Amino acid sequence: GAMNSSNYAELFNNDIKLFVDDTNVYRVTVHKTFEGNVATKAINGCIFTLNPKTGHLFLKIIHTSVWAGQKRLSQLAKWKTAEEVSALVRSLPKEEQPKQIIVTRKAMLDPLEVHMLDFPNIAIRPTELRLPFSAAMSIDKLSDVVMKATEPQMVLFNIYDDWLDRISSYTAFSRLTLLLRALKTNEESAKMILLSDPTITIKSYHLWPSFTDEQWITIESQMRDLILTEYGRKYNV
Amino acid sequence: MNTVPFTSAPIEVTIGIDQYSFNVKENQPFHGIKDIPIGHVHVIHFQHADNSSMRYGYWFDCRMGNFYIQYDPKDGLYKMMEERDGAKFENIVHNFKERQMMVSYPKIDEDDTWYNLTEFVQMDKIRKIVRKDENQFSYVDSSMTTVQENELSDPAHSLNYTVINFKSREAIRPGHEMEDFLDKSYYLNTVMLQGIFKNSSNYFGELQFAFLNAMFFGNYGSSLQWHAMIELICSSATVPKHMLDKLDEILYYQIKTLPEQYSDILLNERVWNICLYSSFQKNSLHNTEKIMENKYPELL
Ligand SMILES: CCOC(=O)N1CCC[C@H](C(=O)NOC)C1
Repeated sequence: GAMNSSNYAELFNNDIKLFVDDTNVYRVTVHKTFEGNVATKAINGCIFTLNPKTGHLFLKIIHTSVWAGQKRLSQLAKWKTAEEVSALVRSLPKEEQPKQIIVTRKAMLDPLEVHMLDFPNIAIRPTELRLPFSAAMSIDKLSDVVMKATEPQMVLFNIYDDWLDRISSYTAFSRLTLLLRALKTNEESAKMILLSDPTITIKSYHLWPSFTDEQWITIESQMRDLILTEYGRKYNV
Repeated sequence: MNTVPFTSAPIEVTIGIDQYSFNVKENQPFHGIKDIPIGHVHVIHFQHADNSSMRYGYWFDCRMGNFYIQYDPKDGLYKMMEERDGAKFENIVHNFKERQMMVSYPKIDEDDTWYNLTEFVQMDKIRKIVRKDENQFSYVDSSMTTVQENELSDPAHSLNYTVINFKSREAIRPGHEMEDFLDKSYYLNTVMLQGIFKNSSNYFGELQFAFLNAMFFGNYGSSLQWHAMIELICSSATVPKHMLDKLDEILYYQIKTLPEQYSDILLNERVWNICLYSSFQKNSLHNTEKIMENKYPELL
């Protein structure tokens, strides 16, 4: 059934699973027309498909051409997401295919279920967790590859960089979700924290800076403070 | 006009004949039902006074044989049987009639209700849904499960309705996933109408039979089937005009006949609200929407 706080350690067991987040598939800017009406302009989007155990991220870039001449784009986007995830699964060797796919938004359940009818043994699950994967486009290298794409494209990343050499998956996911929650609550402050110290760099083959274990503890503390800071600014506390 | 004689009535029971119901007391001179209209299927059904558990009954067509009812004290129910000796049967019936120990089928001449509920129902199709080929009549009760219910357990006692499942490979063409899920016309017109039922008459017959089993026996899987067959039509953007008009008439008479006090259990809020107010056919069921709004406005 649904994934929640109670069954959270299941994310890090040895059954292959993927989270699918569709928030950033259909992205628009709303603007005024010459006549004073409102219109939208689509920009490139992405499906965020993540193995929480290994950090492997399958970033399917959604180019604005896929929406040309289509109607009801917010509904289409869910089915296009499901089409692309099903295509990804079919492209993987059998022993790499997931046993479960967890969708971060319940509106993806029926589209994914229908696209996966050929895979009756792959469980499609919702989650009660409020995960911050919408903030993936706040990671500069992911935003850059999405915006620069001129055609549909799949790009593969490890969203944990090399962290699993030193920490467990559970801890790596906790770090990722804290980073993304912070970037979602106050992007400017979060990026300031991550780069305030010019001596710490991001390796060419990495997404995040090369913090030592001790520096990650400081960074993680600064991110929590930020989240609590924003929480007080928001609610006046 | 045909007759279903009863050998006797040893236990107190409410007897149904089509949409009529009446009580019989423990051991009264009740010997059966006469003046049954020829040309329709019929259902004779039972609810014991001492144990309302298990409504049960028999679908039959008097054109196919001479049928009677006889209580079986071992199995504890009123059983339908066929009498193969015609002269024996005519003599039994004529004697019970002469002694006026039969209730007369209460049909009002103006009243087309039963025709309207059974327009497309045919004994031969009932006997394929209810499999017991040694008898010309078909037993149904409150507890019998459907083939689909069993998939999700005795197959000889199942209701073999046509399986409808909107999230199935039968319903969804590879490559038309969104199209076929949001507009079920392919599944209705090619898979079900052309493929399985052959024509809309057979589809409506199964729909009507499913409703009647839901209503007369409280058969839950029958209610599921009735609603699935409605939903498949309403969720199709392309339906022949003659089917939509007939569907409106069918549902109108089903809603009209439904006991007001059973609406809570026999009517699925989601399906009806979807069909009348959100679906492709939200404007194609004028009579049904009007009677639903005036009779069950709570549900909506
Ligand atoms: C449908 C009409 O029958 C009834 O309403 N009944 C209840 C009262 C007694 C009647 C009866 O058994 N009469 O003939 C033997 C049956």
